Amino acid sequence: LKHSISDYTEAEFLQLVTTICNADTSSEEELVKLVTHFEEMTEHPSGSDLIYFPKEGDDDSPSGIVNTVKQWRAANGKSGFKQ
Amino acid sequence: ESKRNKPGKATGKGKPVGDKWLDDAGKDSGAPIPDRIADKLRDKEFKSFDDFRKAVWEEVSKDPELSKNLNPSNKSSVSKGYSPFTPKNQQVGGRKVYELHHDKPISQGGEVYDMDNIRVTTPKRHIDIHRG
Ligand SMILES: [Zn+2]
Repeated sequence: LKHSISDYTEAEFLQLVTTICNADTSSEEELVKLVTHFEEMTEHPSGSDLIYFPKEGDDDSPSGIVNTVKQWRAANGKSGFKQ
Repeated sequence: ESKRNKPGKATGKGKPVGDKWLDDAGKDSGAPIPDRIADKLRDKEFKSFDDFRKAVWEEVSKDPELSKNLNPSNKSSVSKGYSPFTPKNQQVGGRKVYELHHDKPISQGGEVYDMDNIRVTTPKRHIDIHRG
């Protein structure tokens, strides 16, 4: 499903992040929509900076971004992935 | 309906830029079009300003001095001819990517495709410019 992180398995979330990182869309509008969705799901204070403006030494590969999100949500009282 | 949607050829010199090129986009009147980009686009015909915009970002993707300052995700975006995302603190609502600004406005007789009349801005800076 699409409404919250808890509706995504980790693998499904990695799929979303991979699509974003590769700009695998038919328009700039579609990519902006996905990035907005990502920011809304994660609730991370860095927003789209997780994807585009990583902190020095952070892993900005798709699997790196998923790990950053997973760890932050776990450490900050937020619900995790489905399953 | 709109002047920016009429065909024209690109002209103008642009300016030398460095690694901080896109950092300049959030300040003053925005960053110049790089001289290297102007060399590639001069005398090409464009159907609309949007087609010109696509061409700028495609050339950025191919230029190793400009592209090296984009992360892998922003590289993928400009490779499609999309505008790259700005830092979060420079976005405003649904405006999240760098915006091309005409220094002398088109509505006041500014040139549509003269690169010396064009600047790269963040959404935050572009909105503030138009509000004075
Ligand atoms: Zn403008």
